Amino acid sequence: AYTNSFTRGVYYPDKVFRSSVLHSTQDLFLPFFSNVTWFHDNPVLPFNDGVYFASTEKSNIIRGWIFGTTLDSKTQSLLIVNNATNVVIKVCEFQFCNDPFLGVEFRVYSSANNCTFEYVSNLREFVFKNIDGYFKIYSKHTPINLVRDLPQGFSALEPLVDLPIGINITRFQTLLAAAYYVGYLQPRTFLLKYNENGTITDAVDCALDPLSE
Amino acid sequence: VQLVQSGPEVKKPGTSVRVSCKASGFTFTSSAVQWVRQARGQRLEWVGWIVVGSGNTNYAQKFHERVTITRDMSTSTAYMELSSLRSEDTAVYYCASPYCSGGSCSDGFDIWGQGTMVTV
Amino acid sequence: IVLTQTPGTLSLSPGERATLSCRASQSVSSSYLAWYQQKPGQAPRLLIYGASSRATGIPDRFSGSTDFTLTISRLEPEDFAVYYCQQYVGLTGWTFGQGT
Amino acid sequence: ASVYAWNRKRISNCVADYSVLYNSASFSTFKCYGVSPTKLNDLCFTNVYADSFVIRGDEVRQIAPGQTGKIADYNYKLPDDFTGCVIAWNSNNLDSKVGGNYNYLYRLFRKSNLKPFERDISTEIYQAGSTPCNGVEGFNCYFPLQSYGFQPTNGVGYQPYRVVVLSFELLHAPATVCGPKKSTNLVKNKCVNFNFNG
Ligand SMILES: *[C@@H]1O[C@H](CO)[C@@H](O)[C@H](O)[C@H]1NC(C)=O
Ligand SMILES: *[C@@H]1O[C@H](CO)[C@@H](O)[C@H](O)[C@H]1NC(C)=O
Ligand SMILES: *[C@@H]1O[C@H](CO)[C@@H](O)[C@H](O)[C@H]1NC(C)=O
Ligand SMILES: *[C@@H]1O[C@H](CO)[C@@H](O)[C@H](O)[C@H]1NC(C)=O
Ligand SMILES: *[C@@H]1O[C@H](CO)[C@@H](O)[C@H](O)[C@H]1NC(C)=O
Repeated sequence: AYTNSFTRGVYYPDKVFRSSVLHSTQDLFLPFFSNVTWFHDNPVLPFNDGVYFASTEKSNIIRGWIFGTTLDSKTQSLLIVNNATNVVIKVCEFQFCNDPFLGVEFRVYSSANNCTFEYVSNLREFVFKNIDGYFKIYSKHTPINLVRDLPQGFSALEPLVDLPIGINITRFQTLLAAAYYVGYLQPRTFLLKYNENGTITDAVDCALDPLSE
Repeated sequence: VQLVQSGPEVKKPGTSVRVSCKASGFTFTSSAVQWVRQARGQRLEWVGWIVVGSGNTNYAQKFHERVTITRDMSTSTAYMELSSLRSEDTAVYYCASPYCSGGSCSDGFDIWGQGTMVTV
Repeated sequence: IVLTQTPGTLSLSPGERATLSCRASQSVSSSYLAWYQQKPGQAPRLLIYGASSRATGIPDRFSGSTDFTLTISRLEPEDFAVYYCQQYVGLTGWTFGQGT
Repeated sequence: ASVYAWNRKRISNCVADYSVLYNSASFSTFKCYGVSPTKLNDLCFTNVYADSFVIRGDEVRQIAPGQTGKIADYNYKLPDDFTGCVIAWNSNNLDSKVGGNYNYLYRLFRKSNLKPFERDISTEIYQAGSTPCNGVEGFNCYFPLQSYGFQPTNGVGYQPYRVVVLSFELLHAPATVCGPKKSTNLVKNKCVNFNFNG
């Protein structure tokens, strides 16, 4: 299944306050009205320039991710698990299960050798991109009033972390105890409309059509 | 490749004698030195030995209690000291080592000192 | 250990061959038995090590092999010496035989 | 740790206050290679490796690039192009025991020399000759390690020293370990030459 990404997938390009200005920038963004895959499961998916992720759980079933290349202990990989009150971000030469899962029991990996990094800190949206050694995660948590959809609204995702990890990510997989969407970012130009309080209230995808252009 | 033994000694009964051998031309520090003695007209008897590298020693049971073997790598020299000397200790003392080059050593005692008499 | 060296005296004219023997008081590894040649008045030299191998500088007049032997294929005037066997098994208990 | 089996701790994702190590008088040795001992704070690395071990005084001189010897070649070897600082101090009153502290061992016998930062902790009896040892020590069969007789009555060359080597590694990575940053009081309503982060 596939759905319409509408105008979702915009995030604040940088940590800069801008007031009542239209700012033109090129970065990896989810193109407007792009074709994104709707998943009901958790197969291994490719990671290209970056990934847009969204989910709609009330029981918080989906709560983690695996990022890397080999994912079999040959190379470094990133494991993120958001359980109870402590979300753990860990980078190791993990030997992952061929069908990793969380219980309601933990069976994600059998080994975690040569660990290099560790950090602990409705509708949920995330952006994952790896630029020049930094794994940047943006996020937003909003109300959901639809049962099986991706609401046609607009919010810009705020930066959460900027992990200084030298990780090569070409594939990723979600972790679950529900539905989610996966899109891919592209080097498109956007005109971002800022309000007087520094937030992005709207945006134009410059490649969507001749009016936007 | 030679092991040069010290000269002769004359000691009183009840005292002690120090004998030594200097290694030259070979890797003393990875080797081992054994000490033996022979009375005139008698068989060659084993006294004890030292591993030069580790400095660990073992002795013949008949001498064990009163014999000490040591070494000092800085002068490439092996030493033996015999205490509580007896007149029966009058013998020619000999020292021997395997030939060593770095970590590779021979499988027997090829290098021998000339022999030195100790009189008690 | 105790090693028995026989014969007590080996009397044989030059040009002939001689057999010498060393007996262990227990089974031992052959790899730690060695034979020495002692010319009277001098320190002994190694002839055979590991029961069967020749030491450097040892001529083919000699060869190696509880019962261990030393063979002298042929005797020259300089091969008249008292022969001894020595055992190096383990760290202690090392010894020599009585001497041929 | 024993010098034959040195303890490597990886330091990452932190602020390296090198000034404490430099400024104190607790160290007798502070030898910096490729870096300046007073500028260490300004050097950002991906990894800092702290190799911790005990050796005797006379062997302290071997913990350096270009050195040879029992420690440099069979226990803890540094590369000729080593970058980092070697820090050591007299630990006589910490490690020595009246009857001798023999818990610290070093390698005496090895088939070949170590590669830089190679950690060989095998206890196989060393075969000096051609005869297999088969687990038995004897002539030409020597245990590769020996203990240090560290005692409170030893001369300095035989006293224990605690050595920590901080190896500085820069990879194709963000470089997460840097020293502390300078900060000054904020001055308002005046022209200043300012620096806020970057
Ligand atoms: C995505 O592409 C498929 C064809 O592969 C098409 O059937 C589907 O309707 C498209 N979905 C969207 C939202 O454009
Ligand atoms: C989450 O799971 C990890 C498993 O490694 C565990 O260490 C951590 O304590 C858990 N968090 C909480 C709040 O229990
Ligand atoms: C462990 O990770 C580091 C990078 O932090 C890497 O240089 C090293 O080679 C890795 N170790 C192994 C055995 O792969
Ligand atoms: C990813 O792999 C390439 C080799 O194809 C290498 O040049 C690059 O440095 C690697 N990046 C990371 C973060 O490991
Ligand atoms: C901006 O913040 C002020 C509060 O200081 C609020 O009254 C105003 O409505 C906000 N405007 C927007 C567009 O968010």
